[PDB]
Amino acid sequence: QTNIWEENWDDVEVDDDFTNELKAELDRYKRENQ
Amino acid sequence: LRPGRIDRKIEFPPPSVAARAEILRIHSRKMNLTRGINLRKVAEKMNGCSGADVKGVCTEAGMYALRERRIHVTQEDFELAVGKVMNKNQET
Amino acid sequence: TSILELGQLYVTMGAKDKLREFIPHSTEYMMQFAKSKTVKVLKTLIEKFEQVPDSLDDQIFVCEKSIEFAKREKRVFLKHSLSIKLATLHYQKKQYKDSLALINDLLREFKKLDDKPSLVDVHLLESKVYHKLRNLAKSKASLTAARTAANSIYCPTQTVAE
Amino acid sequence: NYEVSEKAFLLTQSKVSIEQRKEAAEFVLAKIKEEEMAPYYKYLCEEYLVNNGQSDLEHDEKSDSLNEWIKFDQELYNELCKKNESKIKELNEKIQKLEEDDEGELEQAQAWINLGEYYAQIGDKDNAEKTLGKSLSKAISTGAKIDVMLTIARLGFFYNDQLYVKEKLEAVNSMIEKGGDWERRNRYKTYYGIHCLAVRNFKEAAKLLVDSLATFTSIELTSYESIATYASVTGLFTLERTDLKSKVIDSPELLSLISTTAALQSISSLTISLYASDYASYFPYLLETYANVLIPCKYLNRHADFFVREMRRKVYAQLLESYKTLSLKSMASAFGVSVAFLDNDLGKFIPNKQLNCVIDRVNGIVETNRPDNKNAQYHLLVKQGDGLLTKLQKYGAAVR
Repeated sequence: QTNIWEENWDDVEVDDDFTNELKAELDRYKRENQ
Repeated sequence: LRPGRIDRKIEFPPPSVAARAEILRIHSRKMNLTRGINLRKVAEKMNGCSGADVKGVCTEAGMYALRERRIHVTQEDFELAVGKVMNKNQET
Repeated sequence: TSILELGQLYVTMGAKDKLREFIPHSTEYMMQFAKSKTVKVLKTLIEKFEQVPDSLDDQIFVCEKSIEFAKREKRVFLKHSLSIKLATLHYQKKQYKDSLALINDLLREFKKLDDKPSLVDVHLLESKVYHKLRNLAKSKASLTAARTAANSIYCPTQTVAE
Repeated sequence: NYEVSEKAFLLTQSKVSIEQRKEAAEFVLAKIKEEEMAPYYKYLCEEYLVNNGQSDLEHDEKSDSLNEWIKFDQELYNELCKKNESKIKELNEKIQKLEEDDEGELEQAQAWINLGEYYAQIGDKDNAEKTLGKSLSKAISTGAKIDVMLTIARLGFFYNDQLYVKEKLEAVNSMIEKGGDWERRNRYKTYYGIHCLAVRNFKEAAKLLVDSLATFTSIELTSYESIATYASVTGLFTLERTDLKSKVIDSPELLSLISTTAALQSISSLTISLYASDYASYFPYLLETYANVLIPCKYLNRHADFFVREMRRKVYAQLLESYKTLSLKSMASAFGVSVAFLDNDLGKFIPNKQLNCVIDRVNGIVETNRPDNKNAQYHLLVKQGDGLLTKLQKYGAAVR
């Protein structure tokens, strides 16, 4: 996997930010629903 | 001057812009500066100035630049410092 | 002397806009008399357009005129004072871009390429510029460079107050 | 090189907009006309290749490519080869005359540097180095060594490369510690604040990157907003309330560029908006920052989620430190978001443990934890010696 990344924790995971933004819409949109 | 007291009788000139410009380029060298600086012009500004008075310019250009919030120093400060040291060269 | 008043009456008319474009000629027409007359009066007129308040344009527009109509004549001379106002216009316009770039010219101009007394003034403005920029040491710098070199000169009691 | 490498990056990142694609190679498509960029623009057209970088007159032309601007012509090369050879031939005998006349020391190295810088324009990662070496071979000035910095910086950062350059950056700055007197430390810390910004900087040169400005920038290796942007965000996303609200609270630096680029609008902007201790406002501001900041810029994208959830987490520290007793409901519910989903990644901070947060799903309530005598102080103690003890075991592991 490449050479030198920022390394650990580990790569953790991904597909969150947008998933969040999706909900950052939705949550807020839900809060807009609110 | 009778030799054995001073054997080799030697006289130190000139100096001039060039001496100072170098002396300037020496003193301004130490201080962090701003590129595009022409020291000859600065020393061309220099008249009736000397190698220790050259320090004055670099101090004043530094005085300027440190007052410019600059550990660098532009060229203008020096030529400004010249006249300002040319002040004290001519003043008192 | 009318175009002073009548100018403000021109302004009162908006014939300021007449007189705007006449100021290029009032330049010439005071240049028809004298330059020191002109430079004194020319500014004053547009200054009087600043009073009886003007859009920044007719100021800038006609300021920019006499600034260049300095240049067009022979004049490099205190079109920067005009430009001080223009930068001040820019400062009123809050274009510190326009101010400072001009100011820095105004500086380099007033840096003994032009008047050290006006150099104090532009600092003060530039300070304000900086201060409106909230560039504070800068505002300070200029202001001190104003105020310190203000001790070198005399400044308008206004400026002193300022 | 700069825009090159970025408009490389930009389109090589093209995801959001065809313009992310478009705008990038747009210039490049002209910039390859500007400079004979092919030899890397060659591989640069293999760079974003096998995604949308798949449309080229030389490498690959594919429909799944949304970028056709990753196209060539051999004219580019002929032009290039001409340009190159022209450039080459020019300096050739010139440098050879610099050799012939024994002409200049750096002046010899001069047309070398010229020889080299072509490769920057060219996108040749080769002779320029050797040229630089043979420039540096002719280098009697740390200013020519400065040019090594430039060169190596133009080397790596033409690809936004990594270590050797950084290593060189060390090596080149290692020689004389001067740092271009006041400056090249800038370039050092600048590029260093980019080097280490691969992908990290995180605490490290983020400060440094924040620190000196604008005392250089490079053109071909960087703009000034660049560092400002970059310096901010990491140092921002990393450094302290205090620090930030000491520094990015604002700087005349900032005050200058604030919204000047809109190329921010967010970074500490929406973060001090966060640092205003918002809940919801900042919750978009993130991705609002993100896609406006992170995806946009080389490391800013490449690191990705390092940022994402920490400030997400972070505020909760505030939110905690406010409340011993906080209802997560009052948080997650009364903050008008997904309770659970918020809570989930928030719960994903339980194992990341940076929560002192003592938190409910059911009653939806948050509590704290505290260092006390444990701290890490009387806490960490265990391991620290242990590792030593290991090394001490290692110590005795020598014997003979």
